[PDB]
Amino acid sequence: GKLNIVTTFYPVYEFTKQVAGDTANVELLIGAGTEPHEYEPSAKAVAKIQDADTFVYENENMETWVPKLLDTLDKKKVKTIKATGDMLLLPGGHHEFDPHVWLSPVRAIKLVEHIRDSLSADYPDKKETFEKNAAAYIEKLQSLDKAYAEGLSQAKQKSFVTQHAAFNYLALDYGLKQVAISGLSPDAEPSAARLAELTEYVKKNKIAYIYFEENASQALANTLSKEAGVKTDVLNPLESLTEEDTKAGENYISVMEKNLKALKQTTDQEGPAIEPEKAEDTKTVQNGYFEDAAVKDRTLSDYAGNWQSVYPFLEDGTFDQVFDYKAKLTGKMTQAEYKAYYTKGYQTDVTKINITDNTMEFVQGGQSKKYTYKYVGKKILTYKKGNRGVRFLFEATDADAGQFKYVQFSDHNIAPVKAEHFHIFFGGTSQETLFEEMDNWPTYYPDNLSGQEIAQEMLAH
Ligand SMILES: [Cl-]
Ligand SMILES: [Zn+2]
Ligand SMILES: [Zn+2]
Repeated sequence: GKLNIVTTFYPVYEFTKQVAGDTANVELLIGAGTEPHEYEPSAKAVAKIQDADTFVYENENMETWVPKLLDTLDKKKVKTIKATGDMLLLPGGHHEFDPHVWLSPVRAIKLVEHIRDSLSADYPDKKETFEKNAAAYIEKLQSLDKAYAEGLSQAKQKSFVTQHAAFNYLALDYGLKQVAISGLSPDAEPSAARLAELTEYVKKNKIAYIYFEENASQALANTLSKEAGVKTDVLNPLESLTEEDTKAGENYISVMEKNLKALKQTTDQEGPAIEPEKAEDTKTVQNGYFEDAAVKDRTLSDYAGNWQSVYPFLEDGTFDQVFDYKAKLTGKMTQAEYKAYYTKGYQTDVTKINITDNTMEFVQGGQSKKYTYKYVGKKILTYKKGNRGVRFLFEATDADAGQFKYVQFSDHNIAPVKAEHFHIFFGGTSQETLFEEMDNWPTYYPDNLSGQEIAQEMLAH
């Protein structure tokens, strides 16, 4: 009969139904009346998932209860699908990363593609149906992407204030700037103190709208207008669709069309950029802001382990999303320019480095050269930005060390601690010549990681 597919919340349900069509009965586990971020599965819910043919969830950074279920699910017959597939995430403002990729139409295409791919692998006899259904829905998503680009590319004012911070990927992919606001709910009146803070914030930044995940209550809208001097509207994160909206034919695409209209009320109006209510402090040791007194000698054992070059994962495309993000975050280089920059940086024929308390072993061409190393000191460099970094210096004790005679590690630390990754400068001339090297910095992560894991780790912090 039809596949019994259990999905978690609304966009996972919709995207899965679009791909599976009449091959499946697709169930929505989290009903519209429950906020998906707050959902916790009951024993009955877990049973329903365990007994399904296929279970689809969006991402462990959204359905934070899914990781604990997978250890047992992996032993049951149900085939699981993580909708985001190999999509890399950025940190949010428990879970490490912001899951809200489906509010970017171009990313929604990638989730639909991945659901197609996984269902096609899981049920090969239906692959032509999945592929056909997916392609037709992707056509509609492509038109949505075009509407987004056309409606946002000429934005005069790129920043928008949202009570639900679901729109950072939309912002990155279409040239806007999400400004999340805290301590607000569509159905609740703020405290006197919070309202005063909001009134000052609106005035300081000339904020025209506060956007909410659903319509603000009549009372809250009135209060924000008469006391805080700001209008309200809806930026719907498409996490829930009411039965009323379902029966009126609303869906992901129509919600996103409404979101575009709502955004443009802000983005097509002149005005100053809106600052976050509380400012960031990026001046940290790992970002290169530290005091001389905290810089300490280190031993080779901080770097002990087995380490793999990241260069093959640039070459094979695994890091293409990293360079896409960098371009969208800074605007300073294009994606291709960033990839070229990191090609020069990562290029090396040293595929692996094994490090002990006293030795380093360098693998080139499937053969290894191993030397004993002594610590020789450290060097604090200052960069254009005004931040600094510490190189920790080692020298091989073998006459035959060649290009590995001199070795310097950079790992964003300044004192004893186990490295999580490093950039390594090595040569056979002197330490001083390596201090001037700024273009090539072969980069290593633990051998126990996949390239995909390295790529996601690069975006963390
Ligand atoms: Cl780095
Ligand atoms: Zn959300
Ligand atoms: Zn680094």
